[PDB]
Amino acid sequence: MELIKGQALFLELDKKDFLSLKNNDKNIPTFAHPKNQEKILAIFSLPYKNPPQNTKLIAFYKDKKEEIFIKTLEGNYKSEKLQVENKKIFPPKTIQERIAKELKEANAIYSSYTPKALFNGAFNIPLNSFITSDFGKARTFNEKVASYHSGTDFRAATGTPIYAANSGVVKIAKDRYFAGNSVVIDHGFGIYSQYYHLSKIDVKVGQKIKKGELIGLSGASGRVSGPALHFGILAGGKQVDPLDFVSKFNAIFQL
Amino acid sequence: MELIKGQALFLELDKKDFLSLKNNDKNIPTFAHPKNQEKILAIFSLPYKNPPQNTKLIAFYKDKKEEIFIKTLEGNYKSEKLQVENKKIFPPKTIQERIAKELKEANAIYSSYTPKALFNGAFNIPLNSFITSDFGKARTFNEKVASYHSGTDFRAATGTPIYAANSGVVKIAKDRYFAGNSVVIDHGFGIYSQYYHLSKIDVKVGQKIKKGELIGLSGASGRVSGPALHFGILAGGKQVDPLDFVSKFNAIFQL
Ligand SMILES: CC(=O)N[C@@H](CCN(CC(=O)O)CC1CCCC1)C(=O)N[C@H](C)C(=O)NO
Ligand SMILES: [Zn+2]
Ligand SMILES: [Zn+2]
Repeated sequence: MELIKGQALFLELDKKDFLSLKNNDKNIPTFAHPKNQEKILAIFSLPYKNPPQNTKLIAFYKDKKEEIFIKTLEGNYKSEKLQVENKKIFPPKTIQERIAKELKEANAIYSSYTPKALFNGAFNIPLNSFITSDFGKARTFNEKVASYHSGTDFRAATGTPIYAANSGVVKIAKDRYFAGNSVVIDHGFGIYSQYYHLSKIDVKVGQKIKKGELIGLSGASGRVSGPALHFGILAGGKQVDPLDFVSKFNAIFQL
Repeated sequence: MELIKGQALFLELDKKDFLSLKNNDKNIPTFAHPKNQEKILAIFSLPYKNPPQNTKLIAFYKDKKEEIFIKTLEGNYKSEKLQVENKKIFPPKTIQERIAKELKEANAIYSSYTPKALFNGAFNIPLNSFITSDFGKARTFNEKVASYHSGTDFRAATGTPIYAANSGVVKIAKDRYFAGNSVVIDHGFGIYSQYYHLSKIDVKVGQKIKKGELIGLSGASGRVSGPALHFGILAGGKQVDPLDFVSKFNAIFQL
């Protein structure tokens, strides 16, 4: 198989006699196929930065091993150079401390795996406008990816209502240094939707949210150049192409 | 405060001048807050069956009492009314003796309270699969709750490796009537994890186990309808929603 970096892929495996699915030592979780009682699914994602050329995954059964080979692909992401870089411009300590705490908090959440579906059907798009900045916009240096765009931005004037893309549990609902007013929902199975740069948060941590419920209002808060809604999906442990993911997910799960 | 039956809640209290926290007559133990040195914690659990509508706790300090009110919610559990062709006759006499003796042994263990932490940070789920039968699915013969599912079952084919959810000391590691092959671990502070219906046990009573370590193999043993791993948590003296509890626990104790 093949896969563009920063994308997720839904793997299908036989349910019967299945023990585990592994990428080296790291285990990869499995969930039931919705339309086929004899199958299970697993999500595999390639990081945007520094992917391997190739992945070999092993599905272990009672009676056999099934190898799965996945070649990384570069894709057609847009990319610009940078002309200066090295141990430069950090913030004040209590601000580094803020940056550090929030990273830790976020990583704890994205590491967590809720082993049931908190979603309800297909993902919807969080609002009905148009993309102004695509997933995977890179910035490069030493021919390496210095940074990339880890979600997709939708055009939004300040104050535009923003609806949960699917059902779930709110894990984050506060102001953060980079993302600004942030909401993050757990949908189950390590799948997380992200809504950043809001002007107003209308949910709180722990709250169960349904698909199409209002989570807040768009803004320009946090590290961003203007008002816009930033939409992200983390799955299989990584940030991946949100519209690509949604499209893959809904292929399997649409009710 | 509000709490759903069959859930645990972490109460935070001022450390200094604290003498005692009580629910009527019974004392509720307390342990240190892991981050904030000025605070202590307690765990309060409502039973699933026959909770009171309301609970009032007093925290006694040197110079004041402090009331904590907790109102029981019914929550949203699944529930199938029970046909009664006759809720009448029992199983044999040395078998009833088996049942009674094992119940007596388990209560001894669950009544204990080890006053220090045996865990090591956050809990993991004991394996990377999906839920096939949730906690709190009840069977309601007429108007009372006859029985309910006291843990959560994960899809597992017979032979699936099962890992300790946190570090601890093994208290039970043997075949019991209803649970089948059973491992139960003391994590400290009266928190116990449960692993039932196993096909093979790989630990001994009294053994020190580390989080992520192999405890045994999944199975179909005991009172269960097919292969599966059943995962439970006891805390505050009652069986509580184990994914909810894990999530609450990790929020405080994650390293
Ligand atoms: C990668 C990512 O998801 N970036 C986000 C927030 C940052 N944070 C992620 C999280 O905490 O979930 C991680 C930080 C990395 C180093 C320290 C913490 C963001 O605001 N992206 C750009 C600017 C944007 O949104 N353009 O529109
Ligand atoms: Zn963006
Ligand atoms: Zn069970």
